Amino acid sequence: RCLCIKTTSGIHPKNIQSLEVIGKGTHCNQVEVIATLKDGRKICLDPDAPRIKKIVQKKLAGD
Amino acid sequence: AELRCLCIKTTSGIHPKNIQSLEVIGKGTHCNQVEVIATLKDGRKICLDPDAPRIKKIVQKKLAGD
Amino acid sequence: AELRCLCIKTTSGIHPKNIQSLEVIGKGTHCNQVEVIATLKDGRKICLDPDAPRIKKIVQKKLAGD
Amino acid sequence: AELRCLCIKTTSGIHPKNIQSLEVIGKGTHCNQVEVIATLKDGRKICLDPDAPRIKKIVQKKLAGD
Repeated sequence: RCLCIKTTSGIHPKNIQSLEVIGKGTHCNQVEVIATLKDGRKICLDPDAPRIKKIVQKKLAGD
Repeated sequence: AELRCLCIKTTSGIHPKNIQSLEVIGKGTHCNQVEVIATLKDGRKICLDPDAPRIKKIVQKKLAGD
Repeated sequence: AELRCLCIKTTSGIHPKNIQSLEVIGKGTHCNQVEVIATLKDGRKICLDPDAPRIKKIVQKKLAGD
Repeated sequence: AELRCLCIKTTSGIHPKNIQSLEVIGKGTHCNQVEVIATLKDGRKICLDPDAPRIKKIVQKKLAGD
């Protein structure tokens, strides 16, 4: 079932090395967004937060 | 840095329904470009063009579970 | 927070066949424990117990391509 | 463009203290070999040799978090 127990939306570009977007499925009704930080740690981001939607579009532009 | 950039060749032609997960690697020092790797339903992995409008579209839709 | 592990809950029972890849993240300033995140063939992710002999044996069989 | 095996080249010599994480990718659709990628504390990625005893050993110590 869902990996992501808690989801943050208060983070800025810089610490994020990569992001992984997992689509909803029979074992999780929510989309999961896992960010890999420069330090190797992982955090779950809220996929609906407009802030987080912005962060993705930027990483995607190389900005 | 033995493993550098994974996607020198990309694609814009992917059917969103074949996509299971997406990984967006940001510009790093080791790979000075953004790489986007889609894992397909059958396990295959393909490099996507981060700049193609369509790909930007598909990412935003996946994110919204649209 | 200071302690921000991702793996709150851990399992020891998964059958090797369902595992695609595994990531082992060492102890850090922000996480007092070793985290093992398994990526299943369906794209689902689950935290494994690094201390469980069942788990150590799975890692070894994966490595051996066994 | 399709992504198969990431590791053209491998090494059996890394010092454990430079390793921040390890990813073990089992044999799959598009890569009929096991691949081990270490992410160093400086973010570089190195392909490790999964058959080399020294590597098999590093993985188990990283698991035990020793």
